[PDB]
Amino acid sequence: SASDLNRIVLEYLNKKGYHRTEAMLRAESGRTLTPQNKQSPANTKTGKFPEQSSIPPNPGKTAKPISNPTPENYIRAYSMLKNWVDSSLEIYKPELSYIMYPIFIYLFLNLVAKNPVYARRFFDRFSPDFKDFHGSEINRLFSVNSIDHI
Amino acid sequence: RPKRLYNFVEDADSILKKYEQYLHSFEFHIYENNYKICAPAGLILTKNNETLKEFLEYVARGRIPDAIMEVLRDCNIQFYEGNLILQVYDHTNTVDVRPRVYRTLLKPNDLTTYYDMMSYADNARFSDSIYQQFESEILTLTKRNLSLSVPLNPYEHRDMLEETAFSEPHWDSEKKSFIHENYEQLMLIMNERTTTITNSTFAVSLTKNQFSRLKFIEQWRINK
Amino acid sequence: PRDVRLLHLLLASQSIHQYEDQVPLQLMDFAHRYTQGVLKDALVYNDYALGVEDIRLAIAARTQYQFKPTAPKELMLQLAAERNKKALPQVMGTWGVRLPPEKYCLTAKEW
Amino acid sequence: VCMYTFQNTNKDMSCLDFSDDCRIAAAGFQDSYIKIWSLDGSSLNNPNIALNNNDKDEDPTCKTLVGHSGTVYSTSFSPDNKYLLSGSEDKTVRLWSMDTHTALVSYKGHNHPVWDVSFSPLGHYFATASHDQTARLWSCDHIYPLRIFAGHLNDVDCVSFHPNGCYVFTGSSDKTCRMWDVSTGDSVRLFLGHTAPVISIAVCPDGRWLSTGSEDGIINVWDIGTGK
Amino acid sequence: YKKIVMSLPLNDRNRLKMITKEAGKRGFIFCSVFQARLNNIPKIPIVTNPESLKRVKSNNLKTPLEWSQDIMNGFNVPLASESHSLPDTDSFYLRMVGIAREHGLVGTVDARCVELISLALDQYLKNIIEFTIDTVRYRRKKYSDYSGLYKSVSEMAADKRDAKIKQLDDDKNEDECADEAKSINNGNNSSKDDIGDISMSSAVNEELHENRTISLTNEDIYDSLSI
Amino acid sequence: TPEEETTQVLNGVSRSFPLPLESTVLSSVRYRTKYFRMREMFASSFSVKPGYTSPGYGAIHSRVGCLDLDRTTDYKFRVRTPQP
Repeated sequence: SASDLNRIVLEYLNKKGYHRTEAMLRAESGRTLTPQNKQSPANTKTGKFPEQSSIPPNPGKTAKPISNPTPENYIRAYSMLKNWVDSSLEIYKPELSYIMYPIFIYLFLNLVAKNPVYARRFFDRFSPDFKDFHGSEINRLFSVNSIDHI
Repeated sequence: RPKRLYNFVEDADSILKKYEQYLHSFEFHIYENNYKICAPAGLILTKNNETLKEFLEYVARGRIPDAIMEVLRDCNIQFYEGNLILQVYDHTNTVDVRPRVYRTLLKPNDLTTYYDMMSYADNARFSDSIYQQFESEILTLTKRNLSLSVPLNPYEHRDMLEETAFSEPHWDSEKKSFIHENYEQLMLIMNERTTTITNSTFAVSLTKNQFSRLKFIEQWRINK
Repeated sequence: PRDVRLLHLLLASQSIHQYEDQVPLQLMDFAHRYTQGVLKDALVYNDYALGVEDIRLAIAARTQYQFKPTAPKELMLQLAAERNKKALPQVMGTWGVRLPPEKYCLTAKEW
Repeated sequence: VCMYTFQNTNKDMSCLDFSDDCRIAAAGFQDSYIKIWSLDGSSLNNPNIALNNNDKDEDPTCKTLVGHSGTVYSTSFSPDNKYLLSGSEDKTVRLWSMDTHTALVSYKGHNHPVWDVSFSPLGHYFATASHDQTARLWSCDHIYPLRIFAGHLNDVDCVSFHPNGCYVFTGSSDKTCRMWDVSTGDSVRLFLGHTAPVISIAVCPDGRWLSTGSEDGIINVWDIGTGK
Repeated sequence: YKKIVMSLPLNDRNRLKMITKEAGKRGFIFCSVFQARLNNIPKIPIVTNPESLKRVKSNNLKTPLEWSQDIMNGFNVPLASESHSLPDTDSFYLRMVGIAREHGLVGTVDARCVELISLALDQYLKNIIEFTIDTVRYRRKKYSDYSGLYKSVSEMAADKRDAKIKQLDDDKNEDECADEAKSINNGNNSSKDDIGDISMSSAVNEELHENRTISLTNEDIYDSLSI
Repeated sequence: TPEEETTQVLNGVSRSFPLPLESTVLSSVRYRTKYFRMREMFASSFSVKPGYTSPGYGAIHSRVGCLDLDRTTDYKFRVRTPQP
């Protein structure tokens, strides 16, 4: 009784408005398996986090499973390195304590040129940890808030 | 392993853009103070009623009403991948040299498949599991375009993430806090129309105990 | 009793091999009350106009308010379509659990 | 496998769940409690340095939660792990704070008993299974539902999301399960082939394969593209 | 097999009966799609039986061309959800004659059962409204032999829909009162059945800046918003 | 022998399935009337294009039931369908 179901399917597609080539290609698309996505759990090299954009989800803007193949702001991209060097009182601690300052300074100076309020978040988030190590230079960097402030 | 690269459309705008330069399915007209729902080629013309005021709530939401399915199968109109193309003509804002043409798409629901199966049940007399298998096969062949791909989960990679991307409860001083949020009717009292003497006779007797004529004359002249 | 072991065979016919003792007693005391009410309403409906259509009227009188309704999928589909007209609201984007407003939560209440 | 065996429950403990970091266990009883166990033997009193009073009470490292009036049939932990979501046979789903041990919100949208509550992957909004043959989509800030998932023949037993939180999977007692669009509400997949009530469902972290188990002791896997 | 101890103390008449049952005893239906179809369709009574034909021809009852018009005119009544008032005698009469033509009754509907239906609706809604009224308030002067003004909300007619659940028809109406009567605070209830769309937040499109004036589908929904 | 008797008794109990004599389909007034009204509008609107006949009766013009004057307790009946 499955060949009769196949005939009922073909007549349903013919009456619901699928061309013969279109119905043949939708049948061939329905038969083949879903291929392999190599970024299957989204490995952390080529995978991204979901957007926190305050909208509800929508499964549109999306192609088929049958076909073969398959901004990132500065505060989290610095906090990754900050926690990675902060989880270690090992033999390699004070070299990371050395190199943690100019990456923060250059990220702040590259972020004041694009977004000022994210830069004001980023400066005061990681301010009071090396003030005693780097003097009044961060107090000198209070008055930078624009491109012309640089 | 797939054999070819397929191009299937499951949106509204992309299906409409694919199916321009094609003959439409419906033909709806907005005249002044009255409407007409005809076929592309006795087609009725409606007053401002409440069936149309509920059909218009199914075209600002681009879906077919569940009631129409069987009669669409009766009326031999063209479907387009399960959808049908409503071509609206606003004659109030016409231009001179043709009215304002809109071309919208209406999309099937679960209700449209259920009513199509209920109207299949008239002359077929199938069981329930045949409808289950038929619905499963059609939901396979007509619902492509699935977003099945997983991103990173932010709750396991907490150490490589900003600290205030999450919202946990905090303890304040002695409590804790979550995150929230007349005259015209007098002058026409006896103005009730009577079609004929026989109908008046029957109306006064039972209380104590369209252009059909022209069509009849035309068909009787045809029969001779 | 004959119907205790007939209920044993009925329960075993639907693959129910573990049960307690008073479960066929409860099934028999359900079936007694149901058949007595049905036959009393059918005696009323036969004094009105026994037969099988009389029993059909007496069991259609009480199908309408107690047991599982029949083919409720299209009414539920219509009702779902009335609820699934509204698009989804705007969600928080701070990756947690957001509560309702404080009057719609079980906290600002008193005894 | 580390096995947690609960001893003095006289057949009146329904399905339980563990949190993530495995510090809290939640068990729903047939007499309308939620029992909360600290799996580390911790205090589970959340002093937070206040230390006011009340060492006179008996804390056996276990807290009880009394807000339901029916039997708790399911229970689900947030990925945040600070809130608990308990679904009962009284026709509510309640929310509990795991750091003050009280109820916060009652969620009333069902008229039959609730059988399977489950949070989202990202903790946004939870889906619910019940005896009325419909699944319901919710949100933790809204008292009443957001979507109704209707289309099954018998009642819905299990519920689960896709790991992106974008589809819903419901298995039901009429030997089938379905994949629902979370926005338009209508079913996208219907998976046929079982011979018993589907009782537990789970979708792989790849996302391309769905697995579920019935009451016939047979697990099976489909792929969501082909559906077979 | 293994049920020799149990299937044997059944008596010989019972076992000789129960080695005979089968499937094919009935003439019923069980496909629920087909049951919903037959509950959905409108049906008109026809005649094939000759004795009933002479019985319906004697009592001057008409051919099915009048009963089909009576089906349509009983359906075309402005039923009481749309009018927001309890129905009147002509609406009752037309709906009941349409229902009686649906079931098969080709006779005439009496003029006193309409008033009986009226008093039935009276006492039904009075029971429901009274057992919603005495729950938001404790009337101290009533219910005794020696505060202000309250409006009953839909959440209250859901709350005493369940504390006293016996008072209902248990049909569609109670299902919708349980399922859809409670609204979340972004529900947009005071509306015109269409303004909860997403495009009514994003700007009315203007007109006729084109020789052929074919427009887009985002303008058609603004066109239908006005009506 | 009790063995063939027991297996045929278990064969008898495995073949008996009950149906209900009266089942009331859960439906509505309003969805039924609105289904009828929309189907009447879109049935009066278009044409049929028959092979030999069209469905419907006087002022229905759709798929209409054929319940008899008698046998009102029957569970099924005929419907109208355009026959070529």
